[PDB]
Amino acid sequence: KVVKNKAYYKRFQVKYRRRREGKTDYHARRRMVLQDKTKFGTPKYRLVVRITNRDVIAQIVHAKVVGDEVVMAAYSHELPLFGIEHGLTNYAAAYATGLLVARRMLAKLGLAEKFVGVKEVDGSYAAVRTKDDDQGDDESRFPFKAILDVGLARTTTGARVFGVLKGAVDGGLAVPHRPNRFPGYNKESDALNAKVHRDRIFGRHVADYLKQVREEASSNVSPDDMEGMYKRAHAAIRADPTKRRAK
Amino acid sequence: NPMREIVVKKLCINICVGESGDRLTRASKVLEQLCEQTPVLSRARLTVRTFGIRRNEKIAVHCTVRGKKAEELLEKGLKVKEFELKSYNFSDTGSFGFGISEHIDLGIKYDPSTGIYGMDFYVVLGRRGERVAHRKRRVSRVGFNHRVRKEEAMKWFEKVHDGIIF
Amino acid sequence: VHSHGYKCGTRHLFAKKFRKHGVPSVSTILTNFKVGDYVDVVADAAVRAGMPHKYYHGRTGIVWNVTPRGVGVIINKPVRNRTVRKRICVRFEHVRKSRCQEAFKQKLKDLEAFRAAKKAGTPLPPKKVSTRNGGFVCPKKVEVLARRTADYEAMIP
RNA sequence: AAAGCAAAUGAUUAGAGGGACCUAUUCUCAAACUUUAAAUGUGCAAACAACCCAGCCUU
RNA sequence: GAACACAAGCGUAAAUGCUUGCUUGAUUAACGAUUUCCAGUACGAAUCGAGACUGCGAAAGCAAGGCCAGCGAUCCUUUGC
RNA sequence: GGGUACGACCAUACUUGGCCGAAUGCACCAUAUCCCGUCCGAUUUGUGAAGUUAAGCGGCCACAGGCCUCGUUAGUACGGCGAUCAGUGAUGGCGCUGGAACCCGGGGUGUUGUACUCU
Ligand SMILES: [Mg+2]
Ligand SMILES: [Mg+2]
Ligand SMILES: [Mg+2]
Ligand SMILES: [Mg+2]
Ligand SMILES: [Mg+2]
Ligand SMILES: [Mg+2]
Ligand SMILES: [Mg+2]
Ligand SMILES: [Mg+2]
Ligand SMILES: [Mg+2]
Repeated sequence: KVVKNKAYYKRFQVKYRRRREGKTDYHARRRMVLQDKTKFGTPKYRLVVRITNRDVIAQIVHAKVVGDEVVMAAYSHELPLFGIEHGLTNYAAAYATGLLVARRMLAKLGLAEKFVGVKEVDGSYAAVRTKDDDQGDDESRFPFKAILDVGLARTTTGARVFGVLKGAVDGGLAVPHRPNRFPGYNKESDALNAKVHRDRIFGRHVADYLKQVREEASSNVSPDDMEGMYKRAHAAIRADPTKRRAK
Repeated sequence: NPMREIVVKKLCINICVGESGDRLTRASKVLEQLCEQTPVLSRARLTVRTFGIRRNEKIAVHCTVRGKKAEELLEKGLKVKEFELKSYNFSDTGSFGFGISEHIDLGIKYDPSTGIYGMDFYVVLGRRGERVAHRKRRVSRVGFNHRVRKEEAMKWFEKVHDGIIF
Repeated sequence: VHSHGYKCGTRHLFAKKFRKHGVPSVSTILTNFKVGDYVDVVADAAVRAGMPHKYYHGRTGIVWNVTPRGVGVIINKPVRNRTVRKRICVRFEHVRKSRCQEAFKQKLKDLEAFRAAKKAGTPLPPKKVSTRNGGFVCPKKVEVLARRTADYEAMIP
């Protein structure tokens, strides 16, 4: 018996193009672009984070009927312009690219002088001040806002997508979030370990693995300074976010 | 092409006993012994008076193995069947299987408590790059020529170890 | 036994079109509505929340109130010897913007452009000429039609 | 309404190519079947308590 | 072409279906407005809101029962604040 | 002349087979100390570059199916209004007017927005 006969093709209804290609989850997309009708089409921004086999992409997008409009994208392959030329896909790299896009967005908006964000890097939740979450005062200027979008990625504790989120938050952007997914979080005591989070941010785990690899290489470039240029790269990014590779 | 070769993906062992009592418990011990890996139980679907089983009742126990242990376990089974098979054992999908009647013959010290059981061996073969049909994002279909067919299956078998009777 | 439930006759009315099933798209979500606009009320049949009664399907009215996920519309309905202005509340998925006034607005814009061209001295486009007047008709050839008796044998199945 | 069953659901006649079976056809149908789809209908608009254009105030 | 407690229709595929994890939005809700029957009365059911305290989520968001059938005036008794 | 990310319309974009694919990229791909999750690192999660266009992807083709469009079917089927119209009836044509559907035939097989980019 043949099921794919002529009548089968007549009645077939094709799915959406980006659903056939397995790129867009429209069930989550509809809830993400939805906005209150009382606000008559006031802009709403998304923070799109995508990770390939060799690069990390962070974009700020505003949705329109004619097609989505992208403002101030950033890619992890521009890091060698600042002093990071290895890995480019680990947790440390994800933090750096999130910081770079936040500074670029703020500079373009002309608000980088204010909203400088935190400078000392540590794993601490703090909180995000939005219009619906005054966090006390409500008269000071409100920070620029965006909502995180992860697509089809699996959300687990210690995922690199949340590393991009932490970098953007520390850059000065206001993105609503909770510490439940940061690598140092323990769910049984519902607590977060600052030391664990900051270690992964500066790539402590990578150095230990690289060191151990060298030892096992014996009897079958150098660690202990990763925090060195990672801090130096942060200062360079906070100094000149707009510099790029021209050709 | 270097990655057009045929490799063994996984080997699945299944023990289909009736009842849901100590017989099942002992069979699980035997399987986890030979498999050095935790097995899982299976439950029926319908209720059959002829077979004397009810819906969603523990019946069988099985496990799957990938890697070197899969390779050596396969070798032991073929040794029991003296590397001799039949023509009607390979599917057009590109897989084949067989079955031993006594679990003693694999080289396991008999224990007077567990008893003697029989098992089923199934081997799945495929080339490298089938993950396109299993990844979460941008799932597609493997190419037709890239798929493994039955004729290449026996040729692979004879290459490593012959002895197929048509 | 007909029964007068809330949807007593909507087998074909509340059904999607052939090869057109699904939920509302993104362009429907970003419509935006304002008080005083003209909208059409049509049920979507895939969103059960906030569906209007079957009488108001395919009716046009004016919006009077906007809520975070709803729109209030004023619709005329005749009762006995008068017509009542009913107010209904629906979700934004069941309303579409109406094009019932676009011809009137275009005419007003054209008249405004006419005044601006005249006062700025711009030449005006030339007037269209009706074809209902007379004229000369010179044909290359004239055919005849005379019921050529092959049609009589033609209409036999 | 019409049309269709060489399109989904339901009913149904007979040959043919590879006793059931499969493929493509074929006779004949539907108030509680339908891809398609009229005529007659039905809602809104066709200006002054209004619409533009400019500048201005308030929350 | 399955399922969605039950009659039927409509609807639904990274779901409105199945499994699993955590929960009590089946609470309160200042006499807000509206639809269906219709006298434009009541009753039942349902739709769009505002305020409190919450649940699940990284978030946008969803939820004040199980979509549409499953119910009851005056007087009297009885409970809560 | 192209690639990637995010999209709008949602088959002229789908299904089957064959052939080709310069670069950037996208992939397949190596492995489990740590985060994390499984009967099984298959999927999922964390860290690398050893190989390869085989597949995925893009482009082209097919007396290919489907889909889209224009004709034909056809002023046919059906309809509104009229008659002291025809006919035993069943029904039908006429006057003023509106007007279909499948089969079949010709053609076609995605358009396009924002940003970073390769020749
Ligand atoms: Mg999701
Ligand atoms: Mg009807
Ligand atoms: Mg309809
Ligand atoms: Mg009929
Ligand atoms: Mg879901
Ligand atoms: Mg009810
Ligand atoms: Mg509330
Ligand atoms: Mg409800
Ligand atoms: Mg008369």
